[PDB]
Amino acid sequence: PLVDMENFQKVEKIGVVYKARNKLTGEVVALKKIRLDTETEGVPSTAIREISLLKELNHPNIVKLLDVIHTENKLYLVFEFLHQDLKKFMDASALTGIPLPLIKSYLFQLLQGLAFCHSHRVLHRDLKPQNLLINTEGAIKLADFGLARAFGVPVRTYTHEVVTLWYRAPEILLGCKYYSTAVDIWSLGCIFAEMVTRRALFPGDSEIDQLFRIFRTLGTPDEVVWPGVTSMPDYKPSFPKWARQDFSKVVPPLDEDGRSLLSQMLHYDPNKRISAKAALAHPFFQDVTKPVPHLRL
Amino acid sequence: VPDYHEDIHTYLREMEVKCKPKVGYMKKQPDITNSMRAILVDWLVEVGEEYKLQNETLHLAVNYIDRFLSSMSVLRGKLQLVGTAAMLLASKFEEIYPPEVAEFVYITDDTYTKKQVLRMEHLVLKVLTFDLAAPTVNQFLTQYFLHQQPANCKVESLAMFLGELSLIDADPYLKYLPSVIAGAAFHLALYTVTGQSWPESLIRKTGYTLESLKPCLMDLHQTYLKAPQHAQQSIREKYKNSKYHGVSLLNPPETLNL
Ligand SMILES: Cn1nc(C(=O)O)c2c1-c1nc(Nc3ccccc3)ncc1CC2
Repeated sequence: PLVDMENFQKVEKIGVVYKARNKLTGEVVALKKIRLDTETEGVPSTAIREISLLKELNHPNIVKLLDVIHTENKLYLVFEFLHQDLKKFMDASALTGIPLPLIKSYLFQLLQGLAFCHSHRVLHRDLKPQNLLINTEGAIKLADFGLARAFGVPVRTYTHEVVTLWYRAPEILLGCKYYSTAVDIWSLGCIFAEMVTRRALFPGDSEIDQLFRIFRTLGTPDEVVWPGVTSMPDYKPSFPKWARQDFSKVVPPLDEDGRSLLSQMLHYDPNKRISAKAALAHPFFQDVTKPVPHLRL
Repeated sequence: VPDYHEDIHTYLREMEVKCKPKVGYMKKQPDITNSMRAILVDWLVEVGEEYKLQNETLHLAVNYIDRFLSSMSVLRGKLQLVGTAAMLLASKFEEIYPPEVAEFVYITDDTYTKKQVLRMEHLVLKVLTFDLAAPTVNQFLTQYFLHQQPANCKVESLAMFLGELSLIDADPYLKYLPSVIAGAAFHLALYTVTGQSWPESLIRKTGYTLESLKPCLMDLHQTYLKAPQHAQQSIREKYKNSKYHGVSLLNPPETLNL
């Protein structure tokens, strides 16, 4: 275990995560270092979950966990190495925009990784642009499973372990009892739109602000749109009744198919929100291809 | 009823065959015995009631324990250390808010050190090679419950109860798969509460027939009948609570008429 660690050359910090090299094979990897003596509560729950769940998921669009090294003070996760995260890429693309064909390629792959997760009873729960990794070949992969949960038994909603606000689904905001696979589809929809428009769909300042920004765009849900909304814990009957914005104005660059898919990914009732499995069948991906990004590396 | 529902059941069936401990491990243990295991598991049930932990947590811990014991000799005096580490790990995996190490050292009554427990957590992780996402009887019951046409909360409680009981007695239950023990528990509960039987939808879903379930069903019925006479009682006590509709007080059918 200490012999294994000796076999790694640290190249540079990328996240703590280091780009690293295997001295014997020449393989390039990402090392996620985890100090254990900073809490004295044992292996962290995030680590337990990330490792056990991740090593169950082998898929081209899910970051590959190559190895785990557990000494007495250190725990290391060895991952395949990728070149950058989507958040940085979107930043670099601000002036130009990300080409619609690449957006389609990315959303397509992300849905495949996510579909694989869900059909193996893993919720990611933290899908946001910086947790998505891309390489120079035009591949993109789901990463950071620190918040991931197995849902063979239903997963209870937790105040502290929540996805960052901007990508948080309305069920969660309105205080639902359990997570479902739908919260991941929501986050993806949010990311899809953001890649298209160069701006976050729902950049809320607070829980209630996040909620209203969603209401202002998609309309304030009612019992017809979403049976049960009015009964949900944090639903107030005193919410403003906004009307649903015209979708071509919300994502202008998108065609009919793209508007179609996005609105199904953003459907209010999580029972009705499209699934990754089904989203993949959508005519939007009729012509999908695999462009390569211009990475400013 | 979700649509990854079917993919997932299939996957769990795939997995339950891999997480499987050696059925005869106990006669290869130099120092511990089924009885000692029963006492340990019944204790874990108690711990779970004290710390208000989920059933899934309990089920996962038993899995970890049975697997660890399939390849590690353990002495009487250390068996509880293994169980404690197992409970702690299962909590970290499944609970939203896992108790802290200290709390686990507290309930072993300072038999062991915070150090020992954390050292054993490490060892169990090594032995189990971080594969903690095991299929449980609990999980399959949850799947089976959706195919409950008239959804009935006493049936669910009673099935939970029967399935939890199987955790206690390594003989015979170590020789059945979770999906199967689940099938027996669902049917037996459903038959006791409503007189209905292992439904057509589940026969299709699982490929288990009432006939295939019979051997396990026979065992589970026996355990159910004898439950009040069993040396370990923590589960019956637990399932007297209002939360479980007092189902452990329900009288088991005299015959299954299979
Ligand atoms: C940053 N990071 N955090 C985590 C994690 O699990 O928290 C992971 C990574 C990561 N980053 C990169 N490549 C990369 C290179 C340059 C810039 C950004 C990313 N490649 C692999 C991984 C494995 C998991």
